[PDB]
Amino acid sequence: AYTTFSQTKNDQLKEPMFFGQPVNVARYDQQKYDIFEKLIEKQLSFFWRPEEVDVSRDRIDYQALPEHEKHIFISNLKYQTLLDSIQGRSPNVALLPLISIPELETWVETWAFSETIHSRSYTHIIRNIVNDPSVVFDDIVTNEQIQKRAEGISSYYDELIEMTSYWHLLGEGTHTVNGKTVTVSLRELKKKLYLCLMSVNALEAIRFYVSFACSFAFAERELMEGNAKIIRLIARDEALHLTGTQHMLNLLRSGADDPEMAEIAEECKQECYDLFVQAAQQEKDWADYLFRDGSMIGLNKDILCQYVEYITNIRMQAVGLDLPFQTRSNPIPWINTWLV
Amino acid sequence: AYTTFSQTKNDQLKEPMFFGQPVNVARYDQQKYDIFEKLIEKQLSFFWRPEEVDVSRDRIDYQALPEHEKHIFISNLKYQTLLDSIQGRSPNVALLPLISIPELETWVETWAFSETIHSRSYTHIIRNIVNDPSVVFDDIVTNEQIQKRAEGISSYYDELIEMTSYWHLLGEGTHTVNGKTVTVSLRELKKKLYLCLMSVNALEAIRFYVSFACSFAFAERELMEGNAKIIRLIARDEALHLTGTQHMLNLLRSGADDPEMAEIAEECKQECYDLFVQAAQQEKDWADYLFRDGSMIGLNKDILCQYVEYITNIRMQAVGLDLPFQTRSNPIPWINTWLVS
Ligand SMILES: [Hg+2]
Ligand SMILES: [Hg+2]
Ligand SMILES: [Hg+2]
Ligand SMILES: [Hg+2]
Ligand SMILES: [Hg+2]
Ligand SMILES: [Hg+2]
Ligand SMILES: [Hg+2]
Ligand SMILES: [Hg+2]
Ligand SMILES: [Hg+2]
Ligand SMILES: [Hg+2]
Ligand SMILES: [Hg+2]
Ligand SMILES: [Hg+2]
Ligand SMILES: [Hg+2]
Ligand SMILES: [Hg+2]
Ligand SMILES: [Mn+2]
Ligand SMILES: [Mn+2]
Ligand SMILES: [Mn+2]
Ligand SMILES: [Mn+2]
Repeated sequence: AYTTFSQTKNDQLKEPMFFGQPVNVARYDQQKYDIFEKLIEKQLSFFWRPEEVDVSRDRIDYQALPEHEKHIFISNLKYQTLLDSIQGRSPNVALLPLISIPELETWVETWAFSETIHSRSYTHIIRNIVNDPSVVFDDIVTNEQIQKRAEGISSYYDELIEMTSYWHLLGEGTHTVNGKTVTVSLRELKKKLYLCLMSVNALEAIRFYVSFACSFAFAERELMEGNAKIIRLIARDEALHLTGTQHMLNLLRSGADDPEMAEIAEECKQECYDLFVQAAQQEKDWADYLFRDGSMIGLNKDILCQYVEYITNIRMQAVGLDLPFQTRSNPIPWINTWLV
Repeated sequence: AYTTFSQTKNDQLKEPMFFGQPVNVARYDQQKYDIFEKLIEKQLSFFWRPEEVDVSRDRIDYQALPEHEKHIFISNLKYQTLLDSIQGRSPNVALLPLISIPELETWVETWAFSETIHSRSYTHIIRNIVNDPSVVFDDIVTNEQIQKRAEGISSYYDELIEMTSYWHLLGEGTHTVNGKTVTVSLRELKKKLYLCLMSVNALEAIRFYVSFACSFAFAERELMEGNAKIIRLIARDEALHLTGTQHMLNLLRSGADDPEMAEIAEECKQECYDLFVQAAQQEKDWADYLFRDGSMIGLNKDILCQYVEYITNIRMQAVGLDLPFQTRSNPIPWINTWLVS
C-alpha cells in the first residue's frame, strides 16, 4: 500500500512526520519543521571527499605502533566501519518508507548518503595502512566481540522493516497467513519505529563518540593524523545526525506531531531508558577485548568506562530521560580539542 | 528475510548484482564491477549546490514571455520536478533491498542522493520565478497531462516493491493470505526488476532528455539562463545515471552475472520494446499538447517528435533492442552545446 508517488493532492504541512501519506512532490519552499531543512543545508555545506585526505604518513605511523596499540587502533576502526556500513543503508531501507513530510524524507536520504562517505573514508584509511584490507573487512563480519558489542542494532532495524512490510501489504487487522494468525497493529508499529529512533539516537550519540575518543587518543600522541582529520570530519557529521534524531524524538514527545506518538513516547519511557542502559553496558564490555593485549597511557578500561557514563548521562538528559549514572566531570577533557 | 547486516562471511566479488546475500560490510577497495565505483567517484566529483546559481534574471524573462511560452516552460519544469521527486526516493526504496554487491548499493544511494539535489534546484528556480510556489507545486500531483505523460512510472516501482515484500516475508511458493492464494515466484520478481530497470533507463535516458531540449531552447534565445545553468548540471548528472542503468541492464542480459536474468531478458524482448515505444509515444503526446496554444522559437511539435525518435533509437540500441524509428541524424544538434558529456 506503499507508493512512490501518492496521487492525492495533500497539504504536506499537516501530515505527521511518520505514517501519514507517502510524500509525492519533493519541495523545499516550506516545511512543517524547518529544523530538517536546516540540517540538510548544513550537511551539504559540510560535503567532503575522503580520498583527498592525506593518509600517506599513517602507514609509517601505524606499522611503528607496538602490537597492542595496532590492536586497539584497528579493533576500533573495524567497529566504526561496521556501524557506518549499517547506517549507510538502514535509514533508507527502514525509515524512508514511513516518512510523510518532504523535509524529513530528504534529510534521511542525505544523512544516509553522508554515512556512505564515512564508509568510503574507512576504506581509504584501511587500504593505506595494511597490506591486505580483506583480512580487516572479513573480520568485521566474523569477529564475535565486534558483533557482541553491536548486538541489537541490525535486529531492531530488521524487525521494523518486516513489520512495515506486513503493514503496507496487509493493512491493520488480524490476518491468516499460511494458516498462522498474524496481527498488524499500527500502534505497535509506531512503537517499533519510535524505539528504533531512540536506538539510533544511542548509536550516534554514544557508541560513535566512544569510538571517536579511542581514535583521538592516537591523535593526542601526534600519530595517525590522516585518520584524525577524517574522524574529525566524521564527528562533525555525526553531531548533525544526532541533532536530527534528538529533534525527531523531542518533537514526537511534545504532542505537536502525531498525538499517538506523544502517548507512546510517555508509555514506552522505561524501554527508552533500558535501551540506553544496555548500550552503555555493551560499550563497557568491549573494553575487555579492546585492551586484551595491554592498554595505553590515558586510555584503558577504567577511563573508557568513566567516559561512557559521562556521555550517556548527557545524551539521555537531552531527550528527557532520567540519568542512570553518578554525575561526573568529563574524564577526558582533551577530547574537546578534536570535537570543535 | 532481508537483513541490514548479513552475518555470513561471503565473497562479495562472487555475489550477483541482485537477489544474492544482502550486503554486510560496505568496502570500496575491490569490486566485482568497477563501473559502479567509477560512477560513485565521478558523481561525487560533480557535487554542486543549486543556491550557488544565480537565477535573479529568470523572473523578468519568464514574465515577459508570451503566455503560451510561459505554459511550455512551466509545464516542462513541473514534469522535471515530478520525475526527480520519484527518482529521489525510488531507487533507494525499490532497489536497495535487492542489491547484493557493495559498489552497486552505494552507487544507488549516491545516485538517489544526487536526485534530491535536483529536486532542491527546482525549488530554487520556482521560488525565484513565481510569487507563490504553491501554485506550481500543487499542480504537479493532479495535473492531468503530467499524470498522462508519466503514467506508469510509479506503478513499475510500486509493483516491484510489493512483490519484493512478499518475497522477503514468505519466500518462494504458493501461499494463502486471508482466503486467497498468493504465489511468489523468484523468476517473476527477476522479471519485474528487469522491466523496472529498463523503465528507469527510459526515464533518465529519454524522458529527461526531451525535457532538456525544451529548457535549452530558451537558453539558446538567451532567456531563462539561471534555469539553463541548473539544467546543464542536472544533465551532466543524468548522463552518469543512464550510464549506470545501461551497464546494469547489459550485465544482466549478457548472462555474465545471473544466467537466469539472461534468459529472462531474451524472454521479454518484445514487451521491453513495446514499453520503450510507449514511453516515446507519451513524450510525443506531451509535445503535441504543449505546442497547441502555439509554437516556440526554435522548437515545435514536429521537431520535438523527431528528437524523441532520434534519442529513443540511440538508447534502445545501447541496451540491445531493435530500432523502432527511421534513422536520422540529430534534428537539433545545437543541443549538444548544453549537453556536456
Ligand atoms: Hg533502529
Ligand atoms: Hg575510547
Ligand atoms: Hg522515551
Ligand atoms: Hg565507570
Ligand atoms: Hg526500477
Ligand atoms: Hg521502475
Ligand atoms: Hg519539451
Ligand atoms: Hg520549451
Ligand atoms: Hg523538447
Ligand atoms: Hg523485458
Ligand atoms: Hg521475461
Ligand atoms: Hg530486453
Ligand atoms: Hg523496456
Ligand atoms: Hg515522435
Ligand atoms: Mn557515520
Ligand atoms: Mn551518523
Ligand atoms: Mn535528476
Ligand atoms: Mn537521474
